[PDB]
Amino acid sequence: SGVLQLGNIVFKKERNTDQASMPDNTAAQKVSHLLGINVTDFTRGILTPRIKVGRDYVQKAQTKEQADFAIEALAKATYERMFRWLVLRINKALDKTK
Amino acid sequence: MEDSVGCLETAEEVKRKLQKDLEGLSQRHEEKVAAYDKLEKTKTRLQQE
Amino acid sequence: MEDSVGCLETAEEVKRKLQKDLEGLSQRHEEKVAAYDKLEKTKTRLQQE
Amino acid sequence: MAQQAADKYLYVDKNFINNPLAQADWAAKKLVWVPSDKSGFEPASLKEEVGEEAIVELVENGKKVKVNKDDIQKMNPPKFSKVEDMAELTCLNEASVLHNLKERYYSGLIYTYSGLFCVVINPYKNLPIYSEEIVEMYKGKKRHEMPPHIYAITDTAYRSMMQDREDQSILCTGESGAGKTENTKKVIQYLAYVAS
Amino acid sequence: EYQREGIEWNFIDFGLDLQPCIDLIEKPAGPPGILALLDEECWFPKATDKSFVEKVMQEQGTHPKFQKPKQLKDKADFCIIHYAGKVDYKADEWLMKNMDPLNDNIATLLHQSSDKFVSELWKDVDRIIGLDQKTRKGMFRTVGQLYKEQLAKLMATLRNTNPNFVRCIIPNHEKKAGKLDPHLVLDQLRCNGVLEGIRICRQGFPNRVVFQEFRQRYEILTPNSIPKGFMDGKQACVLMIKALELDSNLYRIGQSKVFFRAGVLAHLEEERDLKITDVII
Ligand SMILES: Nc1ncnc2c1ncn2[C@@H]1O[C@H](COP(=O)(O)OP(=O)(O)O)[C@@H](O)[C@H]1O
Repeated sequence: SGVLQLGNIVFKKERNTDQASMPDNTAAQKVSHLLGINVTDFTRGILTPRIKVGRDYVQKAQTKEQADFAIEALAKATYERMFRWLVLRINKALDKTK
Repeated sequence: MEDSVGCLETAEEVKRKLQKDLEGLSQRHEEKVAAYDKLEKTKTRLQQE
Repeated sequence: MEDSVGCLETAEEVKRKLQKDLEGLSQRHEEKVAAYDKLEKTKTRLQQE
Repeated sequence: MAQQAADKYLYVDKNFINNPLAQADWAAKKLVWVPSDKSGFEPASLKEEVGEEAIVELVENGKKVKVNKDDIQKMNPPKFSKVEDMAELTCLNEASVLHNLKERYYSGLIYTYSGLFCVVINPYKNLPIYSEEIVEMYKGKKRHEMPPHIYAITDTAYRSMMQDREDQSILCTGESGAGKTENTKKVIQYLAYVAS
Repeated sequence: EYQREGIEWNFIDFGLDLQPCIDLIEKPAGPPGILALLDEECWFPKATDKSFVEKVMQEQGTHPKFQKPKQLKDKADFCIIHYAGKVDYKADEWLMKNMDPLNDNIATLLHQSSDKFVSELWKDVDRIIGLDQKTRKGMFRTVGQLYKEQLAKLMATLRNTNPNFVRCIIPNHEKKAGKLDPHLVLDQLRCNGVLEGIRICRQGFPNRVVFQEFRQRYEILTPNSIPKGFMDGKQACVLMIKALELDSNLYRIGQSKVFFRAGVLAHLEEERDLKITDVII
């Protein structure tokens, strides 16, 4: 359900600069409640990923297309991890006799 | 210059003859490929048969 | 004269390359003819057998 | 009654093949295969040759069409009609293999052997060739003892593994939508029902 | 095996060899292949989609299994003449799929999520990549290199066993039952090698048993044939084959195994069981 909700965040383009903005964070709140995480931290990481440029940390900027691509990659990685966990659980259940 | 140009005509004429012979000689092995492949195809099918 | 001689060298080089290509192409036909005769010879006893 | 009805899509009545007179008539008629634009390969009778070609007539329509000698292929006698093993065909060629595959598919036989690997054709319909009775029938049966079936290949692989003590691998190759998933499903089902 | 065992056999060239395309795809050394070029361009200094396509066209341009997409690049960038047919590929978003970048902040947040399932899913985060403007304990492997390692381990395992190939054919692309497409079936039997796979079994010797294994498994057929005592394994099988009255064109004696045509062991197995039938009962 969380993977399904991911992507509904309609990012808007700022009129001043080229920065992503989430005017309606309902989908973000739903995804955070489903996956079990915070909403403010998730929004700050999606719109301002904290990464070091070589020395200290800096809040890098993200555009609408970049934010959409990041959301898609996150959903893909989540689905891949879920499939891997399911396969591992199936293998463990099948390899539990001798 | 006529001697050098004259020799160029022989070389050019020979080159043109080689081109005409090349296209003619090329068809010899090219057309032979059809008969060669035909014989091979008939021989391959004959070998299998 | 030197420029005309250069054209003859370039033309002679073209005819020389064509002669070399003809020799290679002729060898293909000679090799193909020899190989073609092998298939034709191998098909004679093949059909007889 | 389920097994009796499923046997129709497995065994082939060989009583309708034993006929030396029919084979002699077919040999005298001299029939061969030829390329087609709507049926892969169609039958045709061989006539007098003309150089590197020979005129032939289509058994369906009967039109005298010219066909190259290289495109013609020999036809198998009536004895090799819906054979159980493709390796037993006399005139092995593309046309004969295609005709045998078509005859086996239209008759309700998607499985067909071929030397050491079996061939399968997607029927696109649930066939009655999958049941507990059929699985029990194929239990402990050689490859040449039952009609072509994935259960037969699975049993042969299991017997080879148990005898030679060497591992096996039921590999399935084919284009998307050929039936590899169903073949693997049936192999796993047979292994779980037999090797339990 | 025939050449190693030393037997009368001629080399038959079937022509089926997809080594060129497999090399063009995976071959890392020598001329960089498709996967090798994508891995080399996996970095992000100046490479893009158009640059990657140009590099591929300049490198693997003369390869026989490489052509342009129709007349113009309307819906594809290049083609690869595979064993089945020509496929039109589109080099769009390929670098991202090969790198598979992920947000480090969101990854860490999911790893430390309150939910137990989400924490177990993202428990392994040391293999995530997400940098911008070479080894790293071998964790900087792309999706292409990771798939090659997984496939290499798979192909190496199947070679150690006895593969039982089961070829699957499709009648048509319309999902219609009972409608067989001869044009589509003919194209599959050619690339699949069904015809070539049957001739090798008929003309060759798919059956072969070791000298020692052939004795104990077939001595009941001809008990009074070998001298009751010690005898060489190779010479012992010669006396058994002679007693069985087998044609010379139905077996080939090598240096360690005894080959047989397709259908010889099937007859001996039935005769062997029939001989011991009175004992088993
Ligand atoms: N041997 C078979 N018998 C009956 N139906 C089949 C068989 N093989 C495939 N099908 C049908 O074809 C459909 C698609 O099969 P698919 O899963 O694409 O096969 P694969 O995984 O080998 O491509 C399925 O819905 C299935 O019902």
